[PDB]
Amino acid sequence: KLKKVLDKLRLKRKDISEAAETVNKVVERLLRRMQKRESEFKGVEQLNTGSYYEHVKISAPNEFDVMFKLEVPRIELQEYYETGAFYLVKFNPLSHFLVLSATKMLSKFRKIIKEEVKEIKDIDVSVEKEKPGSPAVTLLIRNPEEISVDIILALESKGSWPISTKEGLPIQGWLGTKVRTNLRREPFYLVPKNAQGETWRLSFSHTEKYILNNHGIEKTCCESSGAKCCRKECLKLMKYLLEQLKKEFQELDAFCSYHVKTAIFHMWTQDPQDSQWDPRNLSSCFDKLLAFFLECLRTEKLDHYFIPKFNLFSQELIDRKSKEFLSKKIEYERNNGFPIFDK
Amino acid sequence: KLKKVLDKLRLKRKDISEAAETVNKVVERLLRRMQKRESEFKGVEQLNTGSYYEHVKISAPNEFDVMFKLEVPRIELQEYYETGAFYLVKGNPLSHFLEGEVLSATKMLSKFRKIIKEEVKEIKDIDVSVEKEKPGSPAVTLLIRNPEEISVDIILALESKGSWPISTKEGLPIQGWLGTKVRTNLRREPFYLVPKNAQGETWRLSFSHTEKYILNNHGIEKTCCESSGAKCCRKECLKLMKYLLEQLKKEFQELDAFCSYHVKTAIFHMWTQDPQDSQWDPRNLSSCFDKLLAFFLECLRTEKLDHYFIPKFNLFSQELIDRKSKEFLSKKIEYERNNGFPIFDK
DNA sequence: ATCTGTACATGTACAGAT
DNA sequence: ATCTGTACATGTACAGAT
DNA sequence: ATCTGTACATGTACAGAT
DNA sequence: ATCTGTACATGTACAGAT
Ligand SMILES: Nc1ncnc2c1ncn2[C@@H]1O[C@H](COP(=O)(O)O[C@@H]2[C@H](O)[C@@H](COP(=O)(O)OP(=O)(O)OP(=O)(O)O)O[C@H]2n2cnc3c(=O)[nH]cnc32)[C@@H](O)[C@H]1O
Ligand SMILES: Nc1ncnc2c1ncn2[C@@H]1O[C@H](COP(=O)(O)OP(=O)(O)OP(=O)(O)O)[C@@H](O)[C@H]1O
Ligand SMILES: [Mg+2]
Ligand SMILES: [Mg+2]
Ligand SMILES: [Zn+2]
Ligand SMILES: [Zn+2]
Repeated sequence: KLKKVLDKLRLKRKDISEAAETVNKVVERLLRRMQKRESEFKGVEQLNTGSYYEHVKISAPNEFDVMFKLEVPRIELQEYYETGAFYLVKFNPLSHFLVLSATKMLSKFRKIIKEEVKEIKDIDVSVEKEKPGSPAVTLLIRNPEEISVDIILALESKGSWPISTKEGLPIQGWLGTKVRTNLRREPFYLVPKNAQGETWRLSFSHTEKYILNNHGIEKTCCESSGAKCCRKECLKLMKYLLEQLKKEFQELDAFCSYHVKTAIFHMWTQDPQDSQWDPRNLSSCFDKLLAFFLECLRTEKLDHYFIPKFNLFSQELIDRKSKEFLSKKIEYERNNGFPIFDK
Repeated sequence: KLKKVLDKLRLKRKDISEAAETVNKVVERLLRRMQKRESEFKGVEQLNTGSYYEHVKISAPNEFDVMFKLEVPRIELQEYYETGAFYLVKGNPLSHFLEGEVLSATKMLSKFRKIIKEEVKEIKDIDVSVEKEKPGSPAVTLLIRNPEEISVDIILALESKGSWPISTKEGLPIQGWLGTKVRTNLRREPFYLVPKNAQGETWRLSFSHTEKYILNNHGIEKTCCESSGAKCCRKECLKLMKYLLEQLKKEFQELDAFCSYHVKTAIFHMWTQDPQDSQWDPRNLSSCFDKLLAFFLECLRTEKLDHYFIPKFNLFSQELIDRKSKEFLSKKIEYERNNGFPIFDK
């Protein structure tokens, strides 16, 4: 049943092969351009992020997320109000972008990508119209199949993480205190998402990647000499329910996969043992994930896993009407064996 | 009962504090002297190894082990007669130690030793001499009188960043215990060659750095022994075994062939045999220690104790230790085992 | 003026002491 | 139970060198 | 600085065994 | 139906060469 949905959602080895080679062709060429041209983004290094690289992509290999991280010689951050996740960057190449303005830096970035994309004759690839706010430059590829690639510009800072994350990332009873201390020794990132035009947002896409691939309390969880768990299959099922519901109801435009990602990070923290995620219990795991997500909706409360004061379900960001709509549609599919999965 | 031996074995913070103060002064001075003039060992880097940095040093903080490791490219190893553990290494500053292509180990260790002895001669804050050279030892031992006697093994080590030698391919069998990602990463760490002998140009593989990692990341659960996880008795068992051997080794010179590396190796195998943290519950410390003794006894009797990292190397082979010596320790361990461990009260 | 090997500065797991 | 010294990892400053 | 080579993780695909 | 074993595929860390 739920197994059979997971069979349907599984990407195909050939589809992975074909899509990956076209995306890699494009992304390498853009990344060359930022380097072997004396631009403000020389030094930018590639970091792959998102569900395709976390092995939780469903249905088709048709969406890829790539960070072009750029190391910045220190530091000065100022928190935008007390939102937790938005910051003004203050303090050379980047002199053309002044306070370091996200909009002006993104526009140059965007302008380089668009130029280099006009110079692609090998692949059918366009630049999607800019979505205000959003930190991404989105490529639309078409080797028959439609594939979209998000090129995310990011700042890399090696200093300690901002104070708003001090109580974040609570993996101590799950992944433990050494894993946490080491993760927090990694750099943190800032992306040019706005709010207004000078604000950057914290990104922890590199930390979420590690956690998805290091998700057990036992070191052998999901390894060739360990037990398989069903944590990723539960994420996929929950991502699938929201994709089907969003595709049908335009009332759900304000929800996104990151809401599902954040909720299941919390669930994993509350149920740390690998046995609470035994494959033979895929049903009650998916069901307890649903119950948790409904508790989040009912209480209009879903805190950023790394930034606890930042409520992703705050009234300011999603209306109570949108949440009660989602809770009714979800409770429905739940109590009727998920008809939506058969579409 | 066994909880009380461990209390006796526990180090005292005051002793730790005074001992580490002097040791760090001396070591830092030797390391800085290695970085000066036209010194061949310039670039050498420091790596603290051994039981003190693993937190399984027992009774007193009176024996420290430090590698002075030196990176070298080129590599070109040649295994010494299928033994698994011993190798030949084939304006370069190490030029003075070549014997045509081949890096002589005793030549390097002499020049290393001459430098340490000179630096100890100029030390006047601390009472420290250099111990007479021991055959079959890559160390330059310092004896410090801190009033208290404290020895320091300065181990000279070559560092190589290439893949580990073929003889370790089937070694380090942690896949069911610490798992395969940890194994892959560990084997991406460099490996080390110390000048232990066999003749003056043979080096021995060293994995002190890997053993130090394993000692401090020893559980199947990532939270083993952490402040939000369960305590285990894996290190408490190793301590008790170190102590049984130490007590016995200082009464019976029938046991000079045996060393604490033997008990360290047997227990890496026990930790592989019994991966789960539940097989090392603190409340089953008697039975845990007991199975470890059973295991060590079988190794003595079958004379077989494979190097944890180099499987074809048998530390209990007949060419290394007599049947005589192994049977003598089998009786003495069996005796302690079945009479309440009277040696613990000495 | 800039560069850099060295050593300070920061943070925290570990485990002994209270 | 909390307090606390040592070890160790990684970031950063700077006297002396270029 | 840039790039290739190497190893093995995480996947998919499928047949023979259970 | 599920487990095991082998082939097949891409992603990623980093040593060594240039
Ligand atoms: N912080 C970020 N780090 C890296 N990439 C980011 C980040 N924030 C945004 N992006 C990328 O920009 C596009 C638009 O961003 P929005 O913030 O406007 O909306 C996000 C998006 O609509 C959705 C999920 O996107 P994603 O592709 O990352 O999903 P996935 O995990 O790879 O799985 P699937 O593709 O299979 O669904 O969630 C929104 N969102 C809100 N906050 C965050 C966040 O903190 N991190 C990531 N996404 C967030 C996006 O397409 C995104 O790629
Ligand atoms: N025979 C050996 N073969 C391989 N490695 C060895 C051998 N003897 C010692 N070593 C390595 O050198 C380290 C130091 O050895 P040493 O004899 O000081 O033991 P230890 O583990 O430090 O314990 P203790 O000092 O309490 O006896 C060991 O931890 C091990 O990594
Ligand atoms: Mg995505
Ligand atoms: Mg020692
Ligand atoms: Zn798992
Ligand atoms: Zn433990």
